[PDB]
Amino acid sequence: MKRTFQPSVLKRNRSHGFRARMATKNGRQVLARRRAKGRARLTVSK
Amino acid sequence: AVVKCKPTSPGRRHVVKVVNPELHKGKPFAPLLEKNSKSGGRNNNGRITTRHIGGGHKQAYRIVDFKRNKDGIPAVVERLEYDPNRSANIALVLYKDGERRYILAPKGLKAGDQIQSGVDAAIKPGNTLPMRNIPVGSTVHNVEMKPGKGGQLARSAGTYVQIVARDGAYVTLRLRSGEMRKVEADCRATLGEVGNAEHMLRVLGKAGAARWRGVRPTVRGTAMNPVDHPHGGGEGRNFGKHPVTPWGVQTKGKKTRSNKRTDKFIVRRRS
Amino acid sequence: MIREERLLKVLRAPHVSEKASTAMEKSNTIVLKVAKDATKAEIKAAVQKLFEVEVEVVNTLVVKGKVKRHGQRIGRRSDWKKAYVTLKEGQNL
RNA sequence: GCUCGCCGGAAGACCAAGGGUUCCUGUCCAACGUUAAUCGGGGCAGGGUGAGUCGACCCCUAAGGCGAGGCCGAAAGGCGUAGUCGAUGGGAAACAGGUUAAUAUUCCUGUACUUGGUGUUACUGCGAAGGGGGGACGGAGAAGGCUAUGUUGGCCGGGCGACGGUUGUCCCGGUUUAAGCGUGUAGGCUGGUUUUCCAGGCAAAUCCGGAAAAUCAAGGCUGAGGCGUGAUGACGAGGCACUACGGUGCUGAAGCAACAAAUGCCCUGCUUCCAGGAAAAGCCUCUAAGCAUCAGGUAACAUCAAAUCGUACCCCAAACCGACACAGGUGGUCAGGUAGAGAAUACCAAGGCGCUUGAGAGAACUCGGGUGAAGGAACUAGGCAAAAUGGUGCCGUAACUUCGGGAGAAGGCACGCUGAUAUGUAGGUGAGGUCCCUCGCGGAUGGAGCUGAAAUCAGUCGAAGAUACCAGCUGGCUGCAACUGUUUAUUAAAAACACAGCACUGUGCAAACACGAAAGUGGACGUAUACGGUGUGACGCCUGCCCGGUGCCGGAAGGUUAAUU
RNA sequence: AGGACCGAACCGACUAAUGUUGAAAAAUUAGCGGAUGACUUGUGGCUGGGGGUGAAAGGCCAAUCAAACCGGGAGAUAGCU
Ligand SMILES: [Mg+2]
Ligand SMILES: [Mg+2]
Ligand SMILES: [Mg+2]
Ligand SMILES: [Mg+2]
Ligand SMILES: [Mg+2]
Ligand SMILES: [Mg+2]
Ligand SMILES: [Mg+2]
Ligand SMILES: [Mg+2]
Ligand SMILES: [Mg+2]
Ligand SMILES: [Mg+2]
Ligand SMILES: [Mg+2]
Ligand SMILES: [Mg+2]
Ligand SMILES: [Mg+2]
Ligand SMILES: [Mg+2]
Ligand SMILES: [Mg+2]
Ligand SMILES: [Mg+2]
Ligand SMILES: [Mg+2]
Ligand SMILES: [Mg+2]
Ligand SMILES: [Mg+2]
Ligand SMILES: [Mg+2]
Ligand SMILES: [Mg+2]
Ligand SMILES: [Mg+2]
Ligand SMILES: [Mg+2]
Ligand SMILES: [Mg+2]
Ligand SMILES: [Mg+2]
Ligand SMILES: [Mg+2]
Ligand SMILES: [Mg+2]
Ligand SMILES: [Mg+2]
Ligand SMILES: [Mg+2]
Ligand SMILES: [Mg+2]
Ligand SMILES: [Mg+2]
Ligand SMILES: [Mg+2]
Ligand SMILES: [Mg+2]
Ligand SMILES: [Mg+2]
Ligand SMILES: [Mg+2]
Ligand SMILES: [Mg+2]
Ligand SMILES: [Mg+2]
Ligand SMILES: [Mg+2]
Ligand SMILES: [Mg+2]
Ligand SMILES: [Mg+2]
Ligand SMILES: [Mg+2]
Ligand SMILES: [Mg+2]
Ligand SMILES: [Mg+2]
Ligand SMILES: [Mg+2]
Ligand SMILES: [Mg+2]
Ligand SMILES: [Mg+2]
Ligand SMILES: [Mg+2]
Ligand SMILES: [Mg+2]
Ligand SMILES: [Mg+2]
Ligand SMILES: [Mg+2]
Ligand SMILES: [Mg+2]
Ligand SMILES: [Mg+2]
Ligand SMILES: [Mg+2]
Ligand SMILES: [Mg+2]
Repeated sequence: MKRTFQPSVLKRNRSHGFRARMATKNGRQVLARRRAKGRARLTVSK
Repeated sequence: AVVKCKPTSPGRRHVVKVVNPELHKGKPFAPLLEKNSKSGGRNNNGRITTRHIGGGHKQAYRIVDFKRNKDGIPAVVERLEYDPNRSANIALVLYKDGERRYILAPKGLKAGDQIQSGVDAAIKPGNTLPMRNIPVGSTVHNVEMKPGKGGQLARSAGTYVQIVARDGAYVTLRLRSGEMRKVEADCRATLGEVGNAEHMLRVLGKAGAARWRGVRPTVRGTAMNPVDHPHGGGEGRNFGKHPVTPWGVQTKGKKTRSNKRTDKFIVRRRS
Repeated sequence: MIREERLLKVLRAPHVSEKASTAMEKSNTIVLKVAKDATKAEIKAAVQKLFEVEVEVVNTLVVKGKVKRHGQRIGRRSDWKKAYVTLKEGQNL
């Protein structure tokens, strides 16, 4: 049976990547929150 | 010419088609074409603002001359062509200076006919004139609403407008819908009726034929739940309500026109 | 033209391996570890000037570092560039 | 290593996605592997991915995204113009052989091709952000011509058989060869050429479009395959000699022909239909500003350049998605033999596997199968399940019907093998030779060779010849829904939803309506033979009475009636 | 010609058995329906939570739906256990 996760690197980067997060101010607030928490990996980008 | 199909399959039994041997069989005139991508009824918010639109056959847009503003240069009809974008047929005409144009095909026109636009054009089907120079009682189509804007009234297959009176700067038209309306006498009109009057005689025959034309199915309000339609709900077939749109407005007789800007041009309503 | 500083920085080490040995003895090709950003032309010029040979053509590839294990710790070695550079069948450096 | 069994439109091979070293070599067996492990996709260490031509990057655009100014919005922001991004699509170029433990169209050998920049030359109107052509496009169907590929013969090498026979009409095996270049064919499309003129192509134009003369009556474009060459080359069964028995060095015969034949190619063609079938650039062509014995363009020759990144390995899977080394899911390509209509099915080839617990025993009972006396639905809610039918050709086939159907209705007959008709037939293919013409991949004639159904008659074996796999049960009455479709992913597939058709109603275009504080957008680049809403639901015969109640539509004499005053 | 017929790939899911601490949080086996179309499939894109989408089952919107998920108001309130 087809499961929910069907990986596509291009779609991953466009949906959740660094440049997508930096596009809007809410994405930038996501980045600011994750910086404040001290996340080692800011986004899915790499 | 209308042709009844033979019942060789259940989907063909009721099909009645309109067959015209004079329509061009080849490819359209390329320099007068352009793309037109489908919308599926979605606006720029991506939301369905008009239901039941989607799919269908790919189509190319044909740039049709609705303005008929190339005055005093006779043109010759080269062929009649099918137009997927409208019910009427279109005619490719060639002007004497070498320019080619699409016009709406009026009734009775065929290859070799000469048309002409202008104040001095003869009173013949397919000739465009300002309505100040068209005799009272004449039958016209492709009627302008504002001078120089382009034809906007009586464009579908088999439609036409009657010029009932001419008094002052305005003429009175009997619209196909049956209302009397005023319009400026400088607005242009084309003599005769739109051709292809047998278009309304077609019978699609099957659901897939309507799907070919980009129409998606209509679900009845009474067949759904109350959460998504005022007609919804019930144990078995129940209605007990005054019929309304999916947004609750009465949908049997309640008038919806509200335009006091243009109320002055409406001599009499269709009734 | 490439300066002496760049040409002096672009050659890292000679790669030594059994495939390198057979390339030496069979195709007059030497195998080198070179700078990661080094171009084919830079490698050619550096070999020609700092070794004094005639160079026919340079072939390059990038080697990926392996993910290792130093006692439950997840390490990763560095990428590096390797150059297959052949000589004009008359040099044998 | 010898046997045995399994897959073989895959359980073989290769691309894309996704993963990331799982690839190869050496070493180790704690933990991991559902058992043991000397083995491993496990640990540890080293090695391994070579490009002008493959891909990305690059040029170009689709849907869509973002968007200088702009319009709108308490703020945040929203939409959108010029623009700029965005492939799943358009755009230049390489093949064959050999080689590693692990890469190869990338390395080597041989033989090619594309684009650009410079320098010399012969000439020469060059020049875009503009004009025109082109690129450039659907479904179905049909035949012809081919090729991949296969069969058989010829040829070459080898063999003469564990048990009766095996010098033959015997057996085994091989019989291969690219891109490029030259030829322009089966075939498809279009009438050329030269003048003159012209409200068109935002201006101009020699280009396109239009018009009129003359002239020839053929010119051009496109095109699979074949042939020649590439190639006296490479490859080649096999055969000589070592060996670390993993492999190696060397030499090397034949290398032809006929037939059959694709879902691949000609073919982005042809024919036909209605639902009428991207864009932009590369490319060709035309001029504007402008420049002018210069810059620039064309041909020739030479020289230089073609960067950067990917390339291992899995990829219907133990490496991807499913917590697992999980009977699941995962897009595209290749496509041998015999039988067969076939990519069904059975047995096989190449190639790959025996599924990471085994050894005994031969109770009940459970699971999956085989057979069954006499009866034959008596079982049961119900023939659930099982059993049964099952192919080709021919004969024949009812009610009803919207005249198409019903229909494969029902039912029945033949079916293997051998010989003859006919040392192999009807047919298909087609050589030599003979003749001819604008001599060529030509025509005509001609029929050798090859391949080859089906039928009839006679005979013959078995219980049985559509013998295996494979492969409709049939008929009668009736409810519902016209029909093909759609639905409760994961207890409901239906009589529910949809449907073509019908009706009512709104809507005159800055349409009604819908998403939006708005700007706008969809409706629609549509215009009442159109569009939205509602109900009904093919078709046939039809659809009666009630406006008291509620809703909607029209009216305004009168009564009552807000803010305001 | 055909939302034509029989039938593989492919798409689906009518019946039965098994399995029900499964090989599998929906499968397997034998049968079953469609199979040129209102078909099916790859890549990319758009619609966002009182909102979307829905040939309409209150279906689906990441194993979650008569109002998704995450965080916050928040130690909501709980005459109840
Ligand atoms: Mg993660
Ligand atoms: Mg509608
Ligand atoms: Mg309807
Ligand atoms: Mg319901
Ligand atoms: Mg309600
Ligand atoms: Mg009831
Ligand atoms: Mg009631
Ligand atoms: Mg490289
Ligand atoms: Mg490892
Ligand atoms: Mg291994
Ligand atoms: Mg163990
Ligand atoms: Mg290992
Ligand atoms: Mg090279
Ligand atoms: Mg924007
Ligand atoms: Mg701005
Ligand atoms: Mg771009
Ligand atoms: Mg854009
Ligand atoms: Mg692409
Ligand atoms: Mg390999
Ligand atoms: Mg052949
Ligand atoms: Mg086919
Ligand atoms: Mg590889
Ligand atoms: Mg698996
Ligand atoms: Mg296993
Ligand atoms: Mg699939
Ligand atoms: Mg099979
Ligand atoms: Mg037993
Ligand atoms: Mg049993
Ligand atoms: Mg039995
Ligand atoms: Mg027995
Ligand atoms: Mg019995
Ligand atoms: Mg018996
Ligand atoms: Mg009986
Ligand atoms: Mg009984
Ligand atoms: Mg009983
Ligand atoms: Mg049964
Ligand atoms: Mg059975
Ligand atoms: Mg009954
Ligand atoms: Mg039905
Ligand atoms: Mg059905
Ligand atoms: Mg269900
Ligand atoms: Mg079910
Ligand atoms: Mg509008
Ligand atoms: Mg109904
Ligand atoms: Mg069908
Ligand atoms: Mg079928
Ligand atoms: Mg389904
Ligand atoms: Mg099954
Ligand atoms: Mg069927
Ligand atoms: Mg319900
Ligand atoms: Mg769910
Ligand atoms: Mg709520
Ligand atoms: Mg509080
Ligand atoms: Mg609490």
